[PDB]
Amino acid sequence: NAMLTFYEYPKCSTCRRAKAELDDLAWDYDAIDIKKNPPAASLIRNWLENSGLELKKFFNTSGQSYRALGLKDKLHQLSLDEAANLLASDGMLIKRPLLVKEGKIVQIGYRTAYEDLDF
Ligand code: NA
Repeated sequence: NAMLTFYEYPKCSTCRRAKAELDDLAWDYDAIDIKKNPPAASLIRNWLENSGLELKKFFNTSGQSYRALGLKDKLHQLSLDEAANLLASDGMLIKRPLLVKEGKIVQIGYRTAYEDLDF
């Protein structure tokens, strides 16, 4: 089982770019469909608590689920247990792609090349 877990979705242009880079680097990874098999709530909670990243960075703010639910108004009210439950309940709510190493979040989205992580 690969040290790297790559969460993606078919209709996701950034995911396709990121996966192409993983292939070019020949890094071992396990690709998981974030809608069919989202990360567990306990795992998401650990990221929310320990990554140092702000809560909103974990949400797919350009997606329908986020808009339809008005999370814009609600996010500042959520506890991290509440947010982890929410995210775990609908993979379409979660920012993608995600790159995870041995259970630890190492990159959300694809603003910078994975090679910079220097694994
Ligand atoms: Na990523």
